[PDB]
Amino acid sequence: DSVKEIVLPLFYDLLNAASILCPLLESFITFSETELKKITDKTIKAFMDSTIGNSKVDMKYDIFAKFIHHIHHFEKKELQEKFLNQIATLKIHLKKFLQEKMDPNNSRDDYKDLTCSLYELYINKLTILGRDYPIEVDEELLQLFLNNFVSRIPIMFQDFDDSTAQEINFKMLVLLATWNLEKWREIIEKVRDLRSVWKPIAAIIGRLNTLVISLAATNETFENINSLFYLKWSACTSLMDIIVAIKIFELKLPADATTWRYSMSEQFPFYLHDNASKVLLKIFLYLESLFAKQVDVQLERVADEDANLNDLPETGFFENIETEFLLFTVKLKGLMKLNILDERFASRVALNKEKLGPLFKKIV
Amino acid sequence: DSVKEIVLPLFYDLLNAASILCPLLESFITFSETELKKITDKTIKAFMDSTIGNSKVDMKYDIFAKFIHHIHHFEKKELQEKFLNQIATLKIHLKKFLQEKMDPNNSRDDYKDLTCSLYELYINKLTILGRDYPIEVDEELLQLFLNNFVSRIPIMFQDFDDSTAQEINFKMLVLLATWNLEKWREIIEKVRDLRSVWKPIAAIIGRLNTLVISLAATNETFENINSLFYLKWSACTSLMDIIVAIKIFELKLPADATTWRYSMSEQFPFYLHDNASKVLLKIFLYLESLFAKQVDVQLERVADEDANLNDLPETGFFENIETEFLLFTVKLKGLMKLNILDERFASRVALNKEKLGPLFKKIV
Repeated sequence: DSVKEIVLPLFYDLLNAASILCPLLESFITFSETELKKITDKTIKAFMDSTIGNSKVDMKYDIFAKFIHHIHHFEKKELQEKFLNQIATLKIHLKKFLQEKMDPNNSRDDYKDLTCSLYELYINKLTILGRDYPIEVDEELLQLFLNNFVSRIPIMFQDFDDSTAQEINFKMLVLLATWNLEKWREIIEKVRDLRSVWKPIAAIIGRLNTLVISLAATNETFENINSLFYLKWSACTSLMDIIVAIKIFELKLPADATTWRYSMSEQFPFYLHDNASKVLLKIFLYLESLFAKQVDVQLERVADEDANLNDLPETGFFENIETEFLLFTVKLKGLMKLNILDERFASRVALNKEKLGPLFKKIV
Repeated sequence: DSVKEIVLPLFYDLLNAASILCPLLESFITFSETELKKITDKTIKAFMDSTIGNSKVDMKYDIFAKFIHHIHHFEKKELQEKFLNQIATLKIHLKKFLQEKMDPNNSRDDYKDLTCSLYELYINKLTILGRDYPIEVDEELLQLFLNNFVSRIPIMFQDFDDSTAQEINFKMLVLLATWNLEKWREIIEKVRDLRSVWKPIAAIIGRLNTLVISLAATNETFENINSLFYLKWSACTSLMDIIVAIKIFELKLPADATTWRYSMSEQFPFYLHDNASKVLLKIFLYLESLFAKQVDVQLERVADEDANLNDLPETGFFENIETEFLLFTVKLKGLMKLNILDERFASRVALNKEKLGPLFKKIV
């Protein structure tokens, strides 16, 4: 029921936010299928016309996310087609932006403003759409994103402030990989029976491994430390999510897909590089310490842990530290159970299991 | 996709609330269509075992609300039947509750604890279910609720604390009335072309007018004033929502539906009693003055207006006053456009329209 499930919730979201989307709210405040087409068109136009920040900072992100989600569930052919049109447009514009504005030959130095535009105009919008709609990107575009942006974060990073770092995340890469696995699942389930099937996913995992490793080699300062740990965590989390996905995809392959299973070990010599694994543990340790400070618990530590960790600075980047610490632990448990992590890593995770509450204890 | 739309969101919601719902999260912390009916059974069990408070105070309310919503949208016949059984069961136990514990013949005096049980065990859960599932109640149950609880709030009111007041709402009544209109609308629509079809809707509107009037006659104290205005606001908003729903049903009748148009004029003498309309205006006035304090403007008033409005205590009942004020006004504009409110009321609503920021001005 479009009025109960789409139009009214939008109207209430807008009303609550106002106390770009003014002409939308303005429109509702007059009047008294052809109708729905016109509200949806106006809303889609605001979405495409706006800059959308990180949800922690911009109420527009969740307003559009909920609306697009409800539209999707309404399952009306003409509306699905409109959103697929928008995803196509966003990718055309993103490709141009990366080629021109983030060209490594460019002398322009303004990494903080470029990174902001990248996310506010393109990456946040496609990340919202890709929750419900399939998103796919050609090799050219994926390569531009990985080379012109992702690989360059650690040199751009000296220019960032905290709110720019906060915008950066890699959920779009996770989404791209999970939709790609999903396309293959169908082909493999109902093909049954190859050189570069894995190329885009292997490119993404390859790049996240290297980014994690380079961020760890960046010098920590009082000024950059919170944002640097946020970026590490962000890249570690997305990398974990992609590994788990691929691994699970693999477990859901039929016994007679033996060519498929071979091509994966052929094309993924590792999922997690050992040096990236070191940074995973460091981030587990960071969140452990933040969580412990929060609950006034004194942690045990193996001899050689960063003494940074004993009085970390306070951080605006993690608002629910418990959820995040727990969420990160649960993902590390995934990897343990798939044998991606070394037993030494398993031991350290469990070291403080008596001290951090009964939920953490159960997880381990 | 059940795991993507139902199971994972439930797991994350639990996880995030954990930082009687332990045994659910615990199941998730262990393992890796038959499984879905099973999770639905375990979650229904927890839902039925729990006491569910007001959403601002109890995280279980939104947790179960979202799970139930996702289950309904999945539209599997066997899952729908589980929730219809739960609705039938709640109704039976609510009828028993009202007969036994809230019988006016009863010597028990503990109305605050009884009203809490009423909402925590029965009313909150049927309200959650009624968002997606048709809730309908027979005459006996409706009369028990209206006689044994609703019409008695003004005398129970002296025993209440703030957290008990905050728990009372009349949403289930609005939902009862709107499901009833949906049912007529469908029949009118599919069949085409009445002596007591309006009886339950009329009973509800009947009772909400009397309650609003009775609450207005209740003596205010420094102690009870926040909770009193809250109950009055709560009854007024439920009443306005029902009136608007009925009016919209009327307006949507086919012009050859003469027997239908006649039955509404004839079984609805009035929608809003004059004495109840006085209370609507007092509540607009209350919300207007809370908003004005918030923004530090001095309001213009009518010559005889209650100066008390100038010196209102702060309230925890409305922690987004601006939105609440704007929402109440939107509903008033609706009743104005249906010709339920008179020019005096309309003039007063507009009095301070130059002073309360651009959105109120635009609405007015």
